[PDB]
Amino acid sequence: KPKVSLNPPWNRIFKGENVTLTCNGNNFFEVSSTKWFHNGSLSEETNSSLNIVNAKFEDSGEYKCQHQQVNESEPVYLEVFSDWLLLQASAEVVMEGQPLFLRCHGWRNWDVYKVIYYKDGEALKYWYENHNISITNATVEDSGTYYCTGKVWQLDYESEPLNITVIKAP
Amino acid sequence: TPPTVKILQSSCDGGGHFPPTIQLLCLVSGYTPGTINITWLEDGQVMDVDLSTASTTQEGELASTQSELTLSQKHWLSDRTYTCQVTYQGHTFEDSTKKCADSNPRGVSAYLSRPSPFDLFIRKSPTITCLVVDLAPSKGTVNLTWSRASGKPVNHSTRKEEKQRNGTLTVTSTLPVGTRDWIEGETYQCRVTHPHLPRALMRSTTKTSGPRAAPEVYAFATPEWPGSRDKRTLACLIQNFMPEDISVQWLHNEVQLPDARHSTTQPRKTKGSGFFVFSRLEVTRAEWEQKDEFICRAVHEAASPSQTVQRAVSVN
Amino acid sequence: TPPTVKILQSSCDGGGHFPPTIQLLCLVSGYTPGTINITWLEDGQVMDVDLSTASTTQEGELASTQSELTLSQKHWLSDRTYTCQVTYQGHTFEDSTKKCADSNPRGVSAYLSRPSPFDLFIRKSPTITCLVVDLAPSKGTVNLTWSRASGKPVNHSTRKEEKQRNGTLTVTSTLPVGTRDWIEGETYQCRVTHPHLPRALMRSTTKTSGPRAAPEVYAFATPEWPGSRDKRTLACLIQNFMPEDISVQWLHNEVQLPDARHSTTQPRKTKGSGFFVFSRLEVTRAEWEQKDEFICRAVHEAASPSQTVQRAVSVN
Ligand SMILES: *[C@@H]1O[C@H](CO)[C@@H](O[C@@H]2O[C@H](CO)[C@@H](O[C@@H]3O[C@H](CO)[C@@H](O[C@@H]4O[C@H](CO)[C@@H](O)[C@H](O)[C@H]4NC(C)=O)[C@H](O)[C@@H]3O)[C@H](O)[C@H]2NC(C)=O)[C@H](O)[C@H]1NC(C)=O
Ligand SMILES: *[C@@H]1O[C@H](CO)[C@@H](O[C@@H]2O[C@H](CO)[C@@H](O[C@@H]3O[C@H](CO)[C@@H](O)[C@H](O)[C@@H]3O)[C@H](O)[C@H]2NC(C)=O)[C@H](O)[C@H]1NC(C)=O
Ligand SMILES: *[C@@H]1O[C@H](CO)[C@@H](O[C@@H]2O[C@H](CO)[C@@H](O[C@@H]3O[C@H](CO)[C@@H](O)[C@H](O)[C@@H]3O)[C@H](O)[C@H]2NC(C)=O)[C@H](O)[C@H]1NC(C)=O
Ligand SMILES: *[C@@H]1O[C@H](CO)[C@@H](O[C@@H]2O[C@H](CO)[C@@H](O)[C@H](O)[C@H]2NC(C)=O)[C@H](O)[C@H]1NC(C)=O
Ligand SMILES: *[C@@H]1O[C@H](CO)[C@@H](O)[C@H](O)[C@H]1NC(C)=O
Ligand SMILES: *[C@@H]1O[C@H](CO)[C@@H](O)[C@H](O)[C@H]1NC(C)=O
Ligand SMILES: *[C@@H]1O[C@H](CO)[C@@H](O)[C@H](O)[C@H]1NC(C)=O
Ligand SMILES: *[C@@H]1O[C@H](CO)[C@@H](O)[C@H](O)[C@H]1NC(C)=O
Ligand SMILES: *[C@@H]1O[C@H](CO)[C@@H](O)[C@H](O)[C@H]1NC(C)=O
Repeated sequence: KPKVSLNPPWNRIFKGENVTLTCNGNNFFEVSSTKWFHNGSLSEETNSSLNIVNAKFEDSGEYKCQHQQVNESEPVYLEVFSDWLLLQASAEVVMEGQPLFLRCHGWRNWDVYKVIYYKDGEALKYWYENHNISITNATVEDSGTYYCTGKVWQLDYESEPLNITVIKAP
Repeated sequence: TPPTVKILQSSCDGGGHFPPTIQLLCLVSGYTPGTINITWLEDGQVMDVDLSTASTTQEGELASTQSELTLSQKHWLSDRTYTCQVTYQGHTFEDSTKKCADSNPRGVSAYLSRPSPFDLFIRKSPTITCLVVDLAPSKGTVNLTWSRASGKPVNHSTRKEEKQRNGTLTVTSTLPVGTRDWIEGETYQCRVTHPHLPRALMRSTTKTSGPRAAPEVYAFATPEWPGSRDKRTLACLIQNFMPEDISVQWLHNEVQLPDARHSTTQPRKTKGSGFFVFSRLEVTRAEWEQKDEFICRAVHEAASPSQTVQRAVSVN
Repeated sequence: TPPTVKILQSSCDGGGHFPPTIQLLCLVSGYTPGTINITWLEDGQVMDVDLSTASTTQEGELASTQSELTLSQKHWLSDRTYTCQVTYQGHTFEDSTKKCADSNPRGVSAYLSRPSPFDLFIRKSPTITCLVVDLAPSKGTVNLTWSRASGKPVNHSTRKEEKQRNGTLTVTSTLPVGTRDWIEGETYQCRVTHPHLPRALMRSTTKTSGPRAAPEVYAFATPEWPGSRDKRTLACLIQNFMPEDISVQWLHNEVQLPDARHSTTQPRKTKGSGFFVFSRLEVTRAEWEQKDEFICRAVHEAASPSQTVQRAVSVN
């Protein structure tokens, strides 16, 4: 089956950011022989790399790619936001041992100070600058409603909450 | 020739710190010689301190002098703006200073004001102010849209922009408000949108809901002080009222006094009751020599039946 | 006589953004007139740019002169220590300034409170407080120390390291200051150093300079309100005192009332000379009958000679 990989791997972007979805596959032969299923309709992009330059609100939704007679890929959920702070993650569903990532992205990559990551109402971590948290191994207790609060231009704000679930991989 | 006005700061200890006594030295030079009044400002407030106004030194056909302000570390590190203003020949030249960060604006803020009860009930033309502060001058000039909660149209709102002393802009939008529409409970909304921003600033105002209590007014005079004897300070306690929207006036000879005379504080929550405000006015000897009563008047929504309760006092 | 030398820098406005030509003026005054060698040092290294414009000015038996260094904009943020080196009679004197480091290094803010007139004039056990709160929790401890201006030894402080709900760290240090030394104006300094703080935090407090003025306490009761049997509140206007530091208490039958009973407003500046405080206390019916000379006391540093001004409140 084909798979969709994002560059950058954040499935939540801003209104006006850039992300390229790549239809990564095995024994793909010619790269210009695939089609891009949007939410519902067909996109007209080619070369197995659909870029969303200056992304609007309508670019969010279901994304999948199809290569010849094998069916479409498992659809990734893009969600274009527009806020002062956005909590970006590598994946909402993360297996055991998979590397979990969280980043408190400011609006139009503004520098954010005093960023506090909260996991279900308690302070997971705090730093004076904009910082990521990169969990090398993921645990089932390392899940919940993650959200970050920071300071953009010396004013306190609040990111949209993110439901991250880590499940037991067989 | 117009004067040239600069400000020199104090030392900075060499290593990394601020000295505990910070000297702000306003140099004025290259003016036509005469009388110059130095006024020092702290965010638009004139203070009365022992500023060291040096003598005027004449250099050729020009002249120069200086003034000095002293500060502690706390007031300088409180991130305030201090302005040396020369009141020379009926003209004002301004130069300001401030503790300077590297690059960090304070970010656009929006504040919505409920109408004063004096505007609501006495003048019967209430207005609502959306104040946009800490606006950088990097274009924008924020779009200011007015609406209600029920979608009804609003009156035409006037707008103004003032270039403040501390580098920023302050954009005021004043909207006249229907009185019957306001007292019935219509929620007004001010939307401040900037192009270089995410989701815009929405501010919502309404008539404050809850229990209502009539404001209890008491007024007191001064029982004399040794020395002084030329001025008296009257107080007015208005207490036990809900909600907190109260206008305090200080009438005399059935004539409204200017608001610069009184010093009415903000409402604060009492112990198991409503709010209290305190008013203080200074009369000269020429005002209470006519024996007429200084009448402290509270305008409030629950001050039945005239939306006004007043207490008149005079000095002895 | 040794010369008294000071160093001034050009103030930064528009607030935030530095001026392009930062000028340093090292004013040397109060010396016996003669020959003085003036040079400038960049961490002990001599440049090629200086101004030798300012001549001597013989004010009586002493004299005064200065020198100006003009800089480019980017040289000031290079964090290079500058020193105006003055040689006179074979003697070497130096003052240094660099770019003023931030009051909050990378976000870590420290507030050093001054002792109130309470604990300064009643129990004579005043506690200065260094509250530094923005710190991230790490394995390294918060190296907090205390100093004075005259180098006298300080007492043992109490540290209160605690992690807050929002992941920050609260460091509170309370030190018992000497009353006599605080009346001297001995500048107490709190110095905070952390493993992940690039430069030291220095906060300094002194006895508040300026004029001195005794408080002018007046304390009134209120007329009896219809429908009110238990409230019977009392007001106290305390006015015209220098400086802002004042503590207000209430005394029932020579016993101090709790501070939660009275609502003391902040000292706001009056028009004429000083500040006014509007403390209000409500008394229930049982102690309304047991009135026994209600007292509004306002302890203040300039209330000569008893450092305390109190009046009497009577219902009748
Ligand atoms: C495939 O499905 C996806 C969803 O599964 C479709 O995406 C949807 O597209 C519409 C049209 O762009 C979006 O409508 C916007 O709705 C948001 C509210 O959700 C509005 O933004 C809001 O703006 C205010 C302004 O002050 C701001 O305060 C809010 O914070 C902001 N909302 C957010 C969440 O930040 C905006 O004005 C539009 O009305 C849908 O939201 C969007 N769905 C999702 C889940 O995002 C997609 O269109 C569809 N594919 C096709 C081809 O139709
Ligand atoms: C630069 O200077 C301007 C004024 O010269 C500052 O604007 C002031 O901002 C404060 C809040 O930051 C405003 O206070 C607010 O007042 C409303 C009622 O008007 C009240 O409801 C709020 O709770 C708050 O107290 C203040 O009104 C405003 N002044 C003016 C004249 O508009 C600005 O903050 C300064 N910026 C910096 C970085 O110093
Ligand atoms: C995380 O939460 C804590 C609450 O415990 C915040 O600490 C509080 O910070 C404010 C200022 O940011 C302090 O207010 C200060 O009080 C002193 C008292 O004299 C006053 O002089 C200052 O002008 C200022 O108003 C407050 O005291 C402090 N709370 C405690 C308990 O120490 C902290 O700021 C929060 N951090 C973030 C990043 O949100
Ligand atoms: C948070 O993670 C992002 C993405 O992993 C980091 O952004 C990358 O930073 C490296 C090094 O500076 C660059 O080479 C990449 O081009 C960046 N990628 C993107 C998409 O921006 C970011 O630096 C991390 N932040 C922190 C504080 O570690
Ligand atoms: C997205 O790519 C375009 C194309 O170069 C660029 O102009 C734009 O600035 C990019 N936007 C972001 C947010 O990187
Ligand atoms: C998708 O491909 C699988 C091959 O594993 C096939 O079994 C399935 O029927 C396909 N789904 C379709 C054709 O809808
Ligand atoms: C989780 O830890 C194991 C340790 O053996 C490591 O091999 C694995 O790569 C880690 N998972 C990551 C980095 O996603
Ligand atoms: C996260 O999951 C919980 C569990 O039902 C749900 O109540 C909550 O609304 C979810 N939050 C988001 C942001 O999806
Ligand atoms: C840390 O505190 C100790 C205790 O007095 C002191 O001797 C030492 O110099 C301090 N170190 C730093 C780097 O502040």
